[PDB]
Amino acid sequence: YKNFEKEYRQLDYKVIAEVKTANDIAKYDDKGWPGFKCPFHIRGVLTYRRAVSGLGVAPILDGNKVMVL
Amino acid sequence: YVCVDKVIEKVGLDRFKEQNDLVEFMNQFGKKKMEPMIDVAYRELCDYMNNREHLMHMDREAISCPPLGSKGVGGFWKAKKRYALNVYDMEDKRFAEPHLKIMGMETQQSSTPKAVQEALEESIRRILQEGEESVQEYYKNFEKEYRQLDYKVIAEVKTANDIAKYDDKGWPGFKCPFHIRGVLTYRRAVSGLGVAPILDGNKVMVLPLREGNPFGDKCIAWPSGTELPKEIRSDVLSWIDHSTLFQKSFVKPLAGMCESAGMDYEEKASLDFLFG
Amino acid sequence: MKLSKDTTALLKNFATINSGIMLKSGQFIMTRAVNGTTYAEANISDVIDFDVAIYDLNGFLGILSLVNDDAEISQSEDGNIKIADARSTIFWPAADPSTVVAPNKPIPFPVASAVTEIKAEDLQQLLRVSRGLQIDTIAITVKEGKIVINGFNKVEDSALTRVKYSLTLGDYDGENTFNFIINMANMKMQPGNYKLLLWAKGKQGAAKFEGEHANYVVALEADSTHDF
Amino acid sequence: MKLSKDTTALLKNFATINSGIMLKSGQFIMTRAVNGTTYAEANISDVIDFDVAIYDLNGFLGILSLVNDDAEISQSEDGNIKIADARSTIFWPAADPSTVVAPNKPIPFPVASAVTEIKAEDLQQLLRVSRGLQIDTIAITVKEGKIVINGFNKVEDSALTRVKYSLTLGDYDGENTFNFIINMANMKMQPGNYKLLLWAKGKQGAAKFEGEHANYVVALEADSTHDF
Amino acid sequence: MKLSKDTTALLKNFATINSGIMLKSGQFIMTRAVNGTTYAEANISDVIDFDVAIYDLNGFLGILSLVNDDAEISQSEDGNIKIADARSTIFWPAADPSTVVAPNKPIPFPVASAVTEIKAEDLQQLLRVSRGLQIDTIAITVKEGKIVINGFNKVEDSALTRVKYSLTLGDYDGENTFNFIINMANMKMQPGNYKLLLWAKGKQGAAKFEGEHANYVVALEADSTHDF
DNA sequence: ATGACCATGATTACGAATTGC
DNA sequence: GCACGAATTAAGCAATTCGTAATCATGGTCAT
Repeated sequence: YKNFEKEYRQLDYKVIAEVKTANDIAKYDDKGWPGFKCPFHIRGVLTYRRAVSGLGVAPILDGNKVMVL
Repeated sequence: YVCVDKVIEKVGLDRFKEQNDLVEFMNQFGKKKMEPMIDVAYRELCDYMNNREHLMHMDREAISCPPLGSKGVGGFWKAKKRYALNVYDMEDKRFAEPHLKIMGMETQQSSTPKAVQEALEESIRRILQEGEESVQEYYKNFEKEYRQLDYKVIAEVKTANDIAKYDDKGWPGFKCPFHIRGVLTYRRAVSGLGVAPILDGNKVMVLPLREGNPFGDKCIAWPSGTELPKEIRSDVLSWIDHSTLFQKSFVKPLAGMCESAGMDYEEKASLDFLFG
Repeated sequence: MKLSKDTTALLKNFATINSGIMLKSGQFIMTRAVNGTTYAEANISDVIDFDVAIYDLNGFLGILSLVNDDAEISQSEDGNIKIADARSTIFWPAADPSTVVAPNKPIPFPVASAVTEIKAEDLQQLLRVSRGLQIDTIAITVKEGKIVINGFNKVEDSALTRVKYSLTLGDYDGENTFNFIINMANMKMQPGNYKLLLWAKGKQGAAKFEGEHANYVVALEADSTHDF
Repeated sequence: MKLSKDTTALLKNFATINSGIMLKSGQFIMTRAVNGTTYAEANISDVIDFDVAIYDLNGFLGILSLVNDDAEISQSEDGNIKIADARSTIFWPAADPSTVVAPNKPIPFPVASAVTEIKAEDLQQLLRVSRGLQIDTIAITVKEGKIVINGFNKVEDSALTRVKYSLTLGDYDGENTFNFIINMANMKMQPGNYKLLLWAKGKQGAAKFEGEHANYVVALEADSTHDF
Repeated sequence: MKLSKDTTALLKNFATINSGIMLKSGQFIMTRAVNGTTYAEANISDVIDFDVAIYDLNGFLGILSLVNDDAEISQSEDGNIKIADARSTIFWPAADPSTVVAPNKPIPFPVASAVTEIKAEDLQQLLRVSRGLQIDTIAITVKEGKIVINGFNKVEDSALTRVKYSLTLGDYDGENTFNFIINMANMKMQPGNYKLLLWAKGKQGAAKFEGEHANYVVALEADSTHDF
């Protein structure tokens, strides 16, 4: 446990990232903001989508390797 | 619907003489200026994908404008497809009087009494056409008048099922529903008085009670349409006078509209004018 | 800086008006409610070294009162506040200046339309009956020729029909008749003598309770009616 | 009408007995439980000049406690309760007598099957130990020529076997064999040397409680056994 | 039993440490925490003639408070606890010794690797400010030749590196630098002058707080870095 | 002086909704 | 969906997230 805690922070964030499937990218949220009860992953999905408005990156496609942090 | 307030501000409100001048300006502005722009900007669509021919039309279906000189908002949105507009001209038909046009508001839902909906629609008419003082004074006038109607029409109705799940000698149970608590208290009130018992599956009309009522509970329930016994009729009327229930019926929608209308109904007086 | 017990008591009373306050460097301490219904001012012998945006005034004063009186309060290296006793120190965080709602400018309360005086026990009795009679509204009025106080329960009587409580404030000299309506929730005075300065204009107005330690400024409800 | 500290304290005890109360003109004041298990009577030091029905007694007690004793209590212009001193004035509505429950007449309690004396300190010790030990039942009996009181909780001891308290009242002279069961949800008194007069014939009886200024009556449980 | 007021306070402290205690015969008492992270003992001035296990103490303390200090407590004939005052007799249930968590023999504290003297006011100030500064552990260590205590919130710093509140004790004459750590939840001592005795060999370690009344032993943690 | 009582966070539990196997 | 048709397999929930209440520790102020 102590060794794993030691090496947990220093490693790359992708190999600890909880990567999941984006199923309902628009069913729960009202308008960008997670309007109704929002799944843990969908809140992060909309967070990143609203973070990159005009940043020139391809927005999320459903089923992508979206990782929730 | 496109907001055209900027052009009206640019030309000037004071130069007009009657509201008909305002509507006539807003009318001919679309035809002289907007309509040819619509035609050219859709012909550019026809050219973009080199389609066959241009067939789209677009004319001023409705012009919304506040009454001339009045403080009135003159129309406001609330969310996707819930607006309100003091429409003055629909399909090139001048209206001698303002024509109210609303959709999606909470003014037509069946769960509220007819007086509640009429008051909501009058508040809409004020907040659109009349000024703030109008909506302010009407709120308190309807607050005074609102308790001066029958108790049964105001009170809502719910369906009670599985009473035995949520009863312990009449007291509330685990997450006891409002109707269940009310009906249990009612059964405790008139036990053995000969009235028809209230069982599951029957649609029952329910209203709360103020704190400190002699029944010991903040609810009451009895079969809908039916009239409760006269002996408990007096106090239940006296112990619900000027209740807060209409905050759950009329004040909440009124706030939901007025907040989006850039106004507040009950004047929140403070020291802000001293700070500046 | 150096903080004395009377200043701490004044600060604790001010904490009920708003959770957080801003101690701008100087001698004039002053705050306002989060909703702007009331404002408070005071002048204390101790001066303030620098502006700090203390958030939990209750917690800050609670931890402060547990150490010696002559504890020294100064800026820590990270921007927080350091309070050092003769043998120990405590590091209390200082929040961002923005998150604390503070009055940008001290209010120069001008000359009032009417003046009067209230004794220390009157406020105690008034607050106690409001706690007991569930009084929701206080009305400063003139009855019989004397300036008097009336108590109401808006929760039930929205038209202030039943005068649940009455108090004869004192003598009136003038012809202006008024009903100043004030809330109980915004009445956060501390016990003692007070000097009431009342002013009305249009639909609004103010009342200032001047005291020997701190002064308060309170607004009037819409039901207040003035007649000059 | 005027009231004193002792009168207000015993009125507070009466409020613990019942929420509402009746005030007959004079000195002699009655109250009884809603179910009527217990009754209480007091002769106030003052004199009552009107008959009134009171619903919320505790609020009245708080008001009369916080106000000066020189304040006068009388009937308001609308037939309600008006409490006015030289400074303030408080209006409290009087409830309809139908809604409240009052005793029909005092119970003379002519005969006393058993007579005993209980000290204030022993009574308070019993009260506190019963609160600590969760005792809701007292059995008063005589063993070996000694009047004793035993604590019992019928929830856990319906057979009345497990004894948690032994309160020896004193010495008994006689061959009468009595055991009376009383439930804690009724009696409420101020600490004072007190007299107890038990009586029970067949299935009907009561216990009168004599104090230096006030008296009570408690209906004995039917399960009490009596051989007189 | 003849339990003095000081003895009652000591067993109140033990009750805070552990709900159930055993009164071994003599003039000595001891206990340990339910999870076994804290030990305590006391050389009381009252004699004990037999062993008895009690599940709850706060109620027992209240019952002892109701009666005089001179009441005699012994083993009841029905396998319970009998308390006899000048008038009153009290029955208390007896628990099985195996059903109560308690140590076997008194702790022999090893040689104090470090010695410090924590004053009453400083320790009590630390305890009061613990809740204010939401601290959950404290590190006693060496800084510029002084033995000091620094409070750390484990929730917002798992590495225990963010100072929030620091208090000094006195000069340390040694080069054995170390950074101990103590869980604040185990600080359950009566406010007074105590002696800080630190022992640590390799992984094993402990601390002892000897007051003029009793003695406590708190367990160190594996995160403590010590070297002598 | 000391807890009493009321108000305010922690903690637990369960209905309700939804998707995951 | 007209006009049936001729053959037929996914079950029932484990788990999370949220809201609202219910109960429980804990502090502020008060009669004492």
